[PDB]
Amino acid sequence: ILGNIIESSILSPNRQLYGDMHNVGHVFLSYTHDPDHRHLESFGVMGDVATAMRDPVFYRWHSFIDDIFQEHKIKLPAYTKSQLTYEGISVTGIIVQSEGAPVNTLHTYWQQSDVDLSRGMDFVPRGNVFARFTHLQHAPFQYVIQIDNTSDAQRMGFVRIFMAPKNDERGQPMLFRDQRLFMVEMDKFLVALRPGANRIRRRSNESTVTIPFERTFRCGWPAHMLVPKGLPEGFPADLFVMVSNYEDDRVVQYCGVRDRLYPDRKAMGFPFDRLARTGVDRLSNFVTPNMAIQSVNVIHIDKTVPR
Amino acid sequence: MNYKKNLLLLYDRPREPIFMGKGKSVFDVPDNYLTDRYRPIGPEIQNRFGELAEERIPVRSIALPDLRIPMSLGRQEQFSLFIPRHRKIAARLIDIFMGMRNIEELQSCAVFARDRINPYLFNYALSVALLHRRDTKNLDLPSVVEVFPDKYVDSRVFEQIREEATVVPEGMRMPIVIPKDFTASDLDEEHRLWYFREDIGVNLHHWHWHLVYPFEASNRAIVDKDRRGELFYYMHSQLIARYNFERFCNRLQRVKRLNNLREPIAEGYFPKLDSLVASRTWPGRVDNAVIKDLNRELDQIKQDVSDLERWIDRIYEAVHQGYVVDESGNRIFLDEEKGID
Ligand SMILES: [Cu+2]
Ligand SMILES: [Cu+2]
Repeated sequence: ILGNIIESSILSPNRQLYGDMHNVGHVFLSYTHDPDHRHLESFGVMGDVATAMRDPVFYRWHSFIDDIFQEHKIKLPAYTKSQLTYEGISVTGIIVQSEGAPVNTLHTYWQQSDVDLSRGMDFVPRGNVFARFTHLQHAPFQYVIQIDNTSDAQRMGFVRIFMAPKNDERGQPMLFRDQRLFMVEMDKFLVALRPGANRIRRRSNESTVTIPFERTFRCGWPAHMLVPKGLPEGFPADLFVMVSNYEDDRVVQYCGVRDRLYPDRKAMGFPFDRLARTGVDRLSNFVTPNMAIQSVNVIHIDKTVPR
Repeated sequence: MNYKKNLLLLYDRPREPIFMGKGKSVFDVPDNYLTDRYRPIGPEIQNRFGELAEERIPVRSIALPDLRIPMSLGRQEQFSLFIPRHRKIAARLIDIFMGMRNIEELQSCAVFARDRINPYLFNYALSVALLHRRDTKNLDLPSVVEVFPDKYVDSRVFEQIREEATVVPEGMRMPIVIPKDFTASDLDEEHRLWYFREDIGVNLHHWHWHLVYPFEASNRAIVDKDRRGELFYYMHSQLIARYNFERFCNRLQRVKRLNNLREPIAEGYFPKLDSLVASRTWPGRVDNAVIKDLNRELDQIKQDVSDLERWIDRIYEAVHQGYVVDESGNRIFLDEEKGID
């Protein structure tokens, strides 16, 4: 509801009262240079969805808007130990491995790619016109998750993978209240678990958050932007995985054909959308058996690799 | 009867004491009706001003309510119905005049009060009483320009009128030209609208509209007139429509609204008026003056700008919501018919 109210979709239960808050903000910010049209100038970059993200103010305005949503989320009751426990299932470890690189280590760098802008170049002599884009890229990797069943029956589960920064400015483990809002979704997929022990492996390119290269260059987050940049000296990060009970999360009807329903009953950003239950203070004591944490290190290298 | 015509003499020369004689008549006032400053020598006066009078109007000594509240406002002070305190004073005086239910008792109360209360206030209180009593109805009240020219004319003329009247004999007196386009020069583009803003006519229309349709009085009667709310909307709305028209005829754009009260006011205005009742001039407003929180202990004004802003925020909400809430907590709907009113 709140989403439709904020930004104003015709689905808003009362546009007249709660207004067109997000959208009107984009216009105000784009017209500071000529607000009464006396200079016969058009809107700046924040006035077009196509270009809005280029401006730094976008993130400030969208940051504010988020705080308003948060104000609602902090009113919701904390997820109980019960609610995010999966009776029987226990995740005992998660790791990541890239080719030619230590365990629990992600790498990033620059990479040139080519795009034919020929169809867009009006009144230009026909032919090919290739343009070379430089953009962030990450080395391919894969998650390896150790899950124990201890039930006696095949258990269905949702694998939910997020990643956040590890520490604060003072160099300690970030607290939950802070860290919960910095968790970026990395993957969410359905898995069938056999009784006893299960070794789950998942490639970076199978991510349900991402869409392939080919789609962008030739809706989905760009694949090459899946991993944060990190630092040359290495940037410390907590990798988190949760296995939830798919039977509860299931919805009887990038991810097949899009035109019907959102396939997860749980709230979006589900493990961390709400405040912590009493006693919980940091990630390492928020965890239930069916969750796991892992220290990852993100290394950047200022070099241009080919495709 | 005569009484109706005798009240109109009160409007004559508002600051000259009532015993000085109005038109070709004079009042035969009791000594307990004489003002405290003049009463101790009173006799020497009745004689002194007795001359040149055809008629003498008798006046009976009556009970007279307490005129404490009416007398609270200074005699040399300004009077505005916008100021909270003045509203309570006028409404109380109106109540006295209104309360004397015979035309002879009204005449006695008036004659007494006149020289004790603020002229501007007296004029208002009387005007309202006469216009809305049954015995005094359809009576032609003298134009307020003629009784209070100081609110309608450049102060410069007054010392010319005094000169002309003292030096030159009657009959040979030259008409005094009233300056026009005198409040600002051509550096201020606003000066072009003098013929509208400063026109005697339109200022009289505005004053009179608020006479017949006040927003504060007693009971519903003389405030509860059909669709006065819509009237207030429309009349004022037409003022700006007409103003915006006249703007276009002087190569100006449409008047810009007061978006928000914290931003400076670009257009100053020095009105060039001198109140002969207050014996001072009206203050001007400078360019880029800013609205400031009021604390006028005397006038009974303790209002912050944020108070105003809060009222506006709430009114907007109601208008968008489509309904208002009464004191009781119930909802009243701003429908097509009575919404505007
Ligand atoms: Cu936006
Ligand atoms: Cu008005």
